[PDB]
Amino acid sequence: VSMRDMLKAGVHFGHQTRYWNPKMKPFIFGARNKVHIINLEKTVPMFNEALAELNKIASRKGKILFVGTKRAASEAVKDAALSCDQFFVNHRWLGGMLTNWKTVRQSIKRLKDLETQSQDGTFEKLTKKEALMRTRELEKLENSLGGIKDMGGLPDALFVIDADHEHIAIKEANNLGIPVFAIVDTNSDPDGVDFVIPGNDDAIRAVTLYLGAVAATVREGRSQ
RNA sequence: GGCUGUCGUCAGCUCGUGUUGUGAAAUGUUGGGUUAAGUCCCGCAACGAGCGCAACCCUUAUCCUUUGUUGCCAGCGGUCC
Ligand SMILES: [Mg+2]
Ligand SMILES: [Mg+2]
Ligand SMILES: [Mg+2]
Ligand SMILES: [Mg+2]
Ligand SMILES: [Mg+2]
Ligand SMILES: [Mg+2]
Ligand SMILES: [Mg+2]
Repeated sequence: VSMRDMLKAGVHFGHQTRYWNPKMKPFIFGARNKVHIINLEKTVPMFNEALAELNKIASRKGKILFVGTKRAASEAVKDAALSCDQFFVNHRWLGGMLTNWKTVRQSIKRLKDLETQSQDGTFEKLTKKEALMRTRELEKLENSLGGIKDMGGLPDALFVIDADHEHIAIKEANNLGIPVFAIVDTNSDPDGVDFVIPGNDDAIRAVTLYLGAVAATVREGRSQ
């Protein structure tokens, strides 16, 4: 990753001056047109060492999950995870899915049974009414937790989009002592994240840049 | 003990795990619509489940098939009708 490629995607952009969190005053260079400018000369070493640690953990054989739930950012997250042989969540984060795994992991078995009944020819016999409920059940259990169906246990790292919009997952992971790599704007709380990567996180270009970089480094680490 | 009346055939009453609070407790069960209904859809630090609601039970209203006595008489023969 290079500084010019970062500035080309709008990473320099931040948020307004009246919405800034003073916990990351150090990661701000200046302000123009009543908008903060992120000191990206801090961003480059952070991003590089974060990628190094991510691919090291990939070589350490630790499954990972990609967390992004924005309405205009789901496809990038799901594709970056899918073409990485890893896991993803792109809808509402079902609260407690980590700390309360014992009661959500059977929703996985329910989804699997429903999908076998779907693509096995079972949805023909019954009296043409409950198939509607079954189809909606497939739809909802696919949208909610259909991206971790083959998770098979707790993860070993988490990648987070919009630390503000995704703080419940951050607390859930912090409970379990699992490292978190998150993207933070200038209105974010960097307390729960041990590997902090500053940068704009409302533009599609920067988000897909980060996702491509992390997918590439994870494939590198698996190539070991 | 067993059995019964009533609020009231009113739509309510709880639990496991998770989270919040020093704590009694809270969330779930709140919010927008909608229904006879905690009935259903959407959103949601909650995810699921149980007793209730509804369905399964009896009878009535339409048609179909089988059997015709002690029940019936449309088409034929006789009549004490
Ligand atoms: Mg406590
Ligand atoms: Mg109640
Ligand atoms: Mg309550
Ligand atoms: Mg409430
Ligand atoms: Mg309501
Ligand atoms: Mg109910
Ligand atoms: Mg009933």
